[PDB]
Amino acid sequence: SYLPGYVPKTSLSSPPWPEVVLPDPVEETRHHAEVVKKVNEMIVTGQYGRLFAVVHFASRQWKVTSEDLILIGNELDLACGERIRLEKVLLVGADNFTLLGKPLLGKDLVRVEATVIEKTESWPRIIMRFRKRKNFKKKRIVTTPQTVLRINSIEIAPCLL
Amino acid sequence: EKDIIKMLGLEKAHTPQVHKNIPSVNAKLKVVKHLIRIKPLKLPQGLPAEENMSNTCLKSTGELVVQWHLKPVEQ
Amino acid sequence: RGRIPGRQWIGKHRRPRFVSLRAKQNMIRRLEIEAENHYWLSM
Amino acid sequence: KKLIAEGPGETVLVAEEEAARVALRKLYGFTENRRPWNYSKPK
Amino acid sequence: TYSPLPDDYNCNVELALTSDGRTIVCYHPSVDIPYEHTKPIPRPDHDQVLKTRLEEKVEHLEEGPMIEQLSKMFFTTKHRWYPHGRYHRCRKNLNPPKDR
Amino acid sequence: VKCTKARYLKKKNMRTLWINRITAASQEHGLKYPALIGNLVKCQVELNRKVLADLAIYEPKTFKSLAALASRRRHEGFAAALGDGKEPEGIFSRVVQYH
Amino acid sequence: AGGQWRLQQGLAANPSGYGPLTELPDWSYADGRPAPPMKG
Amino acid sequence: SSFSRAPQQWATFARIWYLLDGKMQPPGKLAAMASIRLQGLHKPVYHALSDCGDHVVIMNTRHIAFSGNKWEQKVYSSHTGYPGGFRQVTAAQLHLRDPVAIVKLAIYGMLPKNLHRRTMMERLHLFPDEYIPEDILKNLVEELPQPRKIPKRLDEYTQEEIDAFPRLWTPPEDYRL
Amino acid sequence: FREVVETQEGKTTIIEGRITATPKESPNPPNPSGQCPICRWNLKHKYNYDDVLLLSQFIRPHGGMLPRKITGLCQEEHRKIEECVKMAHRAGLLPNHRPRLPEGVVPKSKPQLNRYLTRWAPGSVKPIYKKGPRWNRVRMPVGSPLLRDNVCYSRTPWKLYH
Amino acid sequence: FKNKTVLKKRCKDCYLVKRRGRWYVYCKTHPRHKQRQM
Amino acid sequence: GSKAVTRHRRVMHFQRQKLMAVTEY
Ligand SMILES: [K+]
Ligand SMILES: [Mg+2]
Ligand SMILES: [Mg+2]
Ligand SMILES: [Zn+2]
Repeated sequence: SYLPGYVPKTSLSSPPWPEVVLPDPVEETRHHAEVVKKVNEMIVTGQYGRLFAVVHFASRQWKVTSEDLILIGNELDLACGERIRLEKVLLVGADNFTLLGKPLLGKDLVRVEATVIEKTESWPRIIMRFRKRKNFKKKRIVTTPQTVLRINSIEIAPCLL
Repeated sequence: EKDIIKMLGLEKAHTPQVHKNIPSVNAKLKVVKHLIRIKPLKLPQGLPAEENMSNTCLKSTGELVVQWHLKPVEQ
Repeated sequence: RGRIPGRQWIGKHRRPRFVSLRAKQNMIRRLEIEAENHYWLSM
Repeated sequence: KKLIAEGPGETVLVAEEEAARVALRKLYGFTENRRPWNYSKPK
Repeated sequence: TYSPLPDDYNCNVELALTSDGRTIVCYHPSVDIPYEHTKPIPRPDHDQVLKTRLEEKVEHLEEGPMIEQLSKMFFTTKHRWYPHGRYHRCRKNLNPPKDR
Repeated sequence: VKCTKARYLKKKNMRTLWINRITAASQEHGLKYPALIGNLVKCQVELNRKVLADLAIYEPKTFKSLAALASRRRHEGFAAALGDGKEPEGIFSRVVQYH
Repeated sequence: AGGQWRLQQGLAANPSGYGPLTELPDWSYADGRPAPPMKG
Repeated sequence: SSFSRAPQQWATFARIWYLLDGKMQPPGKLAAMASIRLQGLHKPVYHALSDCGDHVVIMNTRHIAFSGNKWEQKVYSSHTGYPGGFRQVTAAQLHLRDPVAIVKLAIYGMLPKNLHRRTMMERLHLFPDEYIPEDILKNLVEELPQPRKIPKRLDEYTQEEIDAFPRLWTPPEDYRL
Repeated sequence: FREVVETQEGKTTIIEGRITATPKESPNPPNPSGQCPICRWNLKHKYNYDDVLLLSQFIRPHGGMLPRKITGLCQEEHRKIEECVKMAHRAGLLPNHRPRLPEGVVPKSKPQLNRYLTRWAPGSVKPIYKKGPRWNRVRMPVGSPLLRDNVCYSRTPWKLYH
Repeated sequence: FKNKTVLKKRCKDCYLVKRRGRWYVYCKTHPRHKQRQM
Repeated sequence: GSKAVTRHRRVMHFQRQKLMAVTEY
């Protein structure tokens, strides 16, 4: 009752980590569809509250929600009061469900809109260099432009299925 | 070796430059072959046409694609 | 205890330096690149 | 035997009072998780 | 019966993909503490003629013993209980910015 | 001069802080930092340390879903390393192509 | 992290290099109008 | 969570008491997990300027186990400050004299070299035996798992495992043994 | 197994040898082409000091090792088992295989120090009063170099010197 | 004894033995053959 | 400095020491 590759049980006979068996892809494929139909049925019925989203804007990722502010370190060429849509959404999550992009979510599934409320310069930044015993010293001051956005709304649509 | 790197337009690092595979150019490459990474240029769609010059993109595989659509493949 | 006479990394009696494992791998990674460079410079 | 609210506190009386406050917010629907007020132009 | 993580402590995670395979859906509802995993709150804590008036129990303690009593009940060192000079007491911002 | 050189340290110490918080949030779910970051990239999820650390504090139910995804993709990698290519790739191991 | 795996899928080692995440525009007008091309 | 602002803050920055059993465990592994708890590196809200450390209670520090020949080889050196006041004792000598010194010295060397370290050490509670005071035993929350897996002696195996393991060789019948 | 007994009756001493029940090797070995009991059961590079069920089959009732011409082991594996038994006795995993104490001896109470992976005999080890510099540190040996080719399931190899 | 870096037997009655972590040479016939590993 | 031939084994440049370690039988 021993096969050619049978090893009596010792500390090093088998790996320490437990053996894991993944689900059958076929049986798992239809279970995934049931979870997507359940979450999609929660969006049509509006069974969700406040939403947060992770948007990629200005080479940077922001964890944003409604009626919150973000400070951008450059000029956008937009009048104060103009309403725009943030196109790249990596993640939109609720209390009971979360949607992830690969790497970006579809435009027909989430819509984030913001508004420009302030265009202003940063506070003066000191740039000074010094080297000892070399009469090396120079000072510079810079004021980077800034733009403040207010996230207006985060709404989703039932387009999963 | 510093002078050859300037002749080949390799001042800035990790900046692909295209050269011809000929003896004279290869000879300069054999002098700095320990400072560079050489890879052949592949043309799966062929040479860029005049209507594709602004739609190209050099991938990490070495292929030059003439249709950069930036959209998931429907396949 | 443990004085290295003079400056550490110069002279006759230096502080010994030993080759780690990643230092070996780092050098081998460079070699594999330049070995493939010899192949494309051959046609 | 069904959990409706749970609250923290330094004492057992403060926590029992905050739990009731948590339940009232759920009963009236004024939770933090509640969806934001809609300021969009009326359709 | 496979589960990446035990679905007992925080929430019930159920991962899923869309038909096109371009979105990862995650259904994660919160789990509630069972009633059997709790304890009951401990609510419970003569021939007298004179009403027991409230008696002050503020006993005198010297600086030393008082810092030893404070460092034991809060599990700290004696150093934070010693005072600081005027230079530092006047550098502190009494109107700091408050975020939410 | 200290204020001018401190702009390199601020960025460095932030990423050190995020990683320490991600490492702590991953051990609550029986994972290590390399197995979470490395396997989220394999699922085409491009979330940085800053966002991940914010989710571990303010969105704990979403961070456990991300750890279960990384653990699922990690187990598919082992299964593929035991096969010789015959078995197909995993459901969460597929890669979306962009032309 | 992930640089070598990205290179095996015909991608860039740094997701900032190319692809949808960086190439696509970051915003647009709420009305639907497109935004002017970004400088980079 | 829909709590009030004050309770929400009190819970997030709350101190938890952990329990560790040092029986047949190497001090370092014990000290590695006790060091992150004392600083709060197991909390996603960790910051050095936040006193977010926890309480660690280690029991059975007299029954720790060293690997190798560290009981004889390892040396703890100190100086009284006076001429001829340099002392050197082995781990065995120190352990018989102070059954909590080894674990205390291993943790004290793993904590950051700053002023906060002496505050983290007041939140560390060591007991040689399994006895623990009532007060410290009433405020426990969780028992951390032992890092090392204590192997079983040959007298601890059941008759099933002994019969499950096959015999490998056939001794001669004429051998005196 | 054989046993020897002495019976004294009437100031006359008698010595005899009696055979006893002897254990038999389990049938159907995985690798019948193996040369010693180790490769026949695919146990090469897969046992440690803590695997006492394996180690007990090659030692005597008092903790001593059995000859190699009896067990049939290879010199390479006989040396590993000889060293893994030494470390099992030192860790307290063979409490029923203790040395024979002559009549009239009561071992003294000695400091109980728990230990494992003990290469050297405790009494023959001197303390490290001078650790040395970082490049010439005096390390503390942990384990055995005879078990260096054992199957490692981690990315970090067996460290034998602390 | 005599401390030696290279132990060597000087007669047929000398015998090697490892004790106290080092090798020794003992001899009952001629006790002057005794050596200690240095 | 030191001559190329020495009575004592002369310490190598770290790059050479790494080369000798990669090129081992
Ligand atoms: K020197
Ligand atoms: Mg010097
Ligand atoms: Mg010279
Ligand atoms: Zn002799």
